[PDB]
Amino acid sequence: NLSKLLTRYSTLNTLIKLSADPSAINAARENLGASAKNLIGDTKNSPAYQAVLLAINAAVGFWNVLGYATQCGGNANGQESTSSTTIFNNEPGYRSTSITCSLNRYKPGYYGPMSIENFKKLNEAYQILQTALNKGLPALKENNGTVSVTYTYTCSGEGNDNCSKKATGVSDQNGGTKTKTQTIDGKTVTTTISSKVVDSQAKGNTTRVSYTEITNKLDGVPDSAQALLAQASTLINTINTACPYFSVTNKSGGPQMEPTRGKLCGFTEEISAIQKMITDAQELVNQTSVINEHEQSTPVGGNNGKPFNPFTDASFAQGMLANASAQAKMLNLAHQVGQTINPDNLTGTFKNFVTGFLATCNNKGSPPGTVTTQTFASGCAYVEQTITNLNNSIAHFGTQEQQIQQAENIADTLVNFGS
Amino acid sequence: VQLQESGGGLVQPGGSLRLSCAASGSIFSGNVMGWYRQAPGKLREWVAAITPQGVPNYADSVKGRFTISRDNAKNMLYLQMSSLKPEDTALYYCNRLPNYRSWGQGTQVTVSS
Ligand SMILES: CC(=O)N[C@H]1[C@H](O[C@H]2[C@@H](O)[C@@H](CO)O[C@@H](O[C@H]3[C@H](O)[C@@H](O)[C@H](O)O[C@@H]3CO)[C@@H]2O)O[C@H](CO)[C@@H](O[C@@H]2O[C@@H](C)[C@@H](O)[C@@H](O)[C@@H]2O)[C@@H]1O[C@@H]1O[C@H](CO)[C@H](O)[C@H](O[C@H]2O[C@H](CO)[C@H](O)[C@H](O)[C@H]2O)[C@H]1O[C@@H]1O[C@@H](C)[C@@H](O)[C@@H](O)[C@@H]1O
Repeated sequence: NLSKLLTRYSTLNTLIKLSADPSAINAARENLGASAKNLIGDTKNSPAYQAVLLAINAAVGFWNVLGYATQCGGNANGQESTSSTTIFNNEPGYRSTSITCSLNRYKPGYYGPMSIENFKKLNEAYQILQTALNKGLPALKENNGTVSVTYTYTCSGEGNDNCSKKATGVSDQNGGTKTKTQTIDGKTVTTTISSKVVDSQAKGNTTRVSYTEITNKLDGVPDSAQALLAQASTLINTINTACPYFSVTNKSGGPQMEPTRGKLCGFTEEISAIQKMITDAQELVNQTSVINEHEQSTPVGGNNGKPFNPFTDASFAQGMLANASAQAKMLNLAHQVGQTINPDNLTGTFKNFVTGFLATCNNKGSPPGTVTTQTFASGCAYVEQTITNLNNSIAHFGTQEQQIQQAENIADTLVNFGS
Repeated sequence: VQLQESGGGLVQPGGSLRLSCAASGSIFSGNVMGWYRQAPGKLREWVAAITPQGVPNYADSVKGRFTISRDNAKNMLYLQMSSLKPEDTALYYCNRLPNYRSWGQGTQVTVSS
């Protein structure tokens, strides 16, 4: 019997009274619209935005911590090389803004060097992420944003084929150029590749040897969240799949890395975590289309100016519910991203890694995405700050979270009544 | 997976009350925590929140009169209430933000002369 319910569960009687009242239902739908703007239209104040940013920053930070220590080398086919030096610029190397892949004779592979094929993949994703972070991520609702990205590497050494026609696509290795246009998203992305040779005795050449320099200029690269998360996923998965050898320089006094030698995928807890964050951020961003597809802006009420009937006049409810559920699901995944990496709940060597390296910068802060001779061995990706801002944004989403729950309960009541 | 509020009672307008909430570590550690209230005839409304780093924020209806605080050593959450009015009469609940989906029993506060 129902009177006997509405004693023991008083807030349910209130819920039913609201579910039969168009003005209360409309008030809930106006709240959904506003909380959706907070989630997908804002940046500083959006928990969703901060959780995306955090997931990206952790991937980038992971590499800033470990890239300098990671061996890479060999030739273009994944093959060993007898004497090849390949230097990638704007990367966090030891006491340098470049990383040098100069490990010969050893076969690239697991617990060996990272092939240059993989390093190219990793590097491209890294340059893109660092350029986007630097300009600032757009709000989640903005997808038609793009960014331009430029990056360079150099090949020296006898027999080094990492800058050749086959590796590059450029017919002429000296002064040549190639344009191609793959389409990431349903978006076109123009890539201009260009090559120049610099002889040993050419003027203004520090390195006493002669080299080829490849420049990549990518235009119209998607800077949306879905796009950038795919880049972070590529970065962390490339690392995890190549699983190259690394060894670190443990600085005097310092914070201390363990293990000192080993293989990059040996950081299982740290990589799992980052992969998890990216996965949860991707599911979170996917809720955006559910929210857009179910606008709550049209007022509801009876028809033929007769009283509202929650049993028949309520077909909007499925969509209201789907929307509210989406917003709620966003907020929970955002929280869950934060809890994956937040050191308050981490333990043992995964905690040392985050508190002593990942959530740390050694640059003299400098803006997001800048790479300096001191970047190595620290995250330099605003991780402590992003965690703090994610928490602040959630704390300031108190009201909206409750409004979403009420909207979901009104809708859910109406979906029930209609059957 | 446990939330226990206490400290509620019947007070006069102008009164003070300190509510307490004993949260488990799961819920409390590294999490934003907050207070809520559910008044006669209404659904549950958010009242205040506080980040792990101790930064507090408040609903307009209580700002300037209520203070929220947290003891990280003992997983405790506190709400100091001042200048109570009849309108503050309600069941008060703590939870984390976003909410763990089982609520404590809550603690009744009644402001009245
Ligand atoms: C190995 C190399 O770099 N050779 C290039 C040559 O460098 C020597 C000269 O500068 C020479 C001056 O007399 O000095 C030598 O270094 C000296 C110092 O100068 C000295 O002071 C110091 O103490 O001692 C060292 C070492 O003993 C330099 O090593 O310079 C040539 C002129 O710039 C250059 O040839 C030119 O550039 C190339 C790209 C091409 O356009 C030519 O037509 C052009 O003349 C030499 O570069 C190599 O040229 C050879 C000869 O044709 C090939 O083209 C080669 O590339 C192909 O073959 C290899 C296999 O061995 C790969 O399979 C690759 O895919 C093919 O494309 C090319 O080497 C490549 O390009 C150079 C610039 C560099 O990036 C290498 O890493 C590449 O392998």
